[PDB]
Amino acid sequence: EHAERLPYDASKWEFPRDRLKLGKPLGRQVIEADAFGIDKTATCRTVAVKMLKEGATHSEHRALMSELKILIHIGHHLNVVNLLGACTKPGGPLMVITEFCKFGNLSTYLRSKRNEFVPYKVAPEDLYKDFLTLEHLICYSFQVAKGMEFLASRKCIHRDLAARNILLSEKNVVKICDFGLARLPLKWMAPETIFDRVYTIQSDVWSFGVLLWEIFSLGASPYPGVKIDEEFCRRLKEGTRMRAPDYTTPEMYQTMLDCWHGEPSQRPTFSELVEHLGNLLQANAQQDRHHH
Ligand SMILES: COc1cc(Nc2ncnc(-c3cccnc3Nc3ccccc3)n2)cc(OC)c1OC
Repeated sequence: EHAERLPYDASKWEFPRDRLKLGKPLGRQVIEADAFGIDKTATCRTVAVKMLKEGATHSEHRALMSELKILIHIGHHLNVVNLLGACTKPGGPLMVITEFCKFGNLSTYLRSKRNEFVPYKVAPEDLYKDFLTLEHLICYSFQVAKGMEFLASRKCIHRDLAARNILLSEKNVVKICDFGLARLPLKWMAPETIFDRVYTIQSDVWSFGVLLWEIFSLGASPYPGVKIDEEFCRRLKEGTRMRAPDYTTPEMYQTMLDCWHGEPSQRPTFSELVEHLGNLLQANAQQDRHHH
């Protein structure tokens, strides 16, 4: 522990405070902001900033610094919300700067497309402008799997993998968020975790399965109308699983069931999920041949 005390390479991460223009809050305290020359992708770009509340306790200060160090340790990957810089030197508050995902969380976004989805578009395709398709959904799944494969390879156990924690950027790029931290979460927890309290990469795979259900239900709430009590936990341990979501393919539902294997060691690995989802994305394209 005590990650906040790890060596910090200022030459690589320190960012000038006045090269940052704070904007409106995104949550709490995360703030949207404009950065000037933080990377070689453009002169100006929007970013997300986690700022240490003023009058914060020493403990809270250590927590935020620890988060920064953990982000640095983990490293970069296209499918995770990446660290861009930090303001740690005297003269102002501690700030951690990350990439900004313009479209918010995936669950909310998918729910907004309930009446704007078709498995495959048909010509004239303009009748389905901006609609989601099976390709989009499988692609989102594929991306998160790749992001988790990377996190798992860095020995990072997410613990709260859910659609609400997947953010959408431009060009349908999705990123996993809240992975370097210090309602009804039980609906995403593996049986061993509910009863034994220990999180592992394998319990993250179980959560990934629920996330897939969320994606192919277009943002629906897991276990529709079910009371999440002891009876639920008991039935889950016994083998009860959700039925297929409305927009799933047969292969995707089986993959959901595979991720929900009662035995942790029998669930697929994220690397296996990456290979499989990639294969399904490729096979789905083979179904859309009007323009071949
Ligand atoms: C549509 O507008 C929204 C945009 C975002 N984007 C975003 N982009 C980057 N990082 C975070 C982010 C959000 C919450 C917590 N952390 C982060 N990123 C972060 C991680 C580590 C260190 C600092 C920031 N969020 C999130 C929203 O809500 C989820 C949201 O709806 C209001």
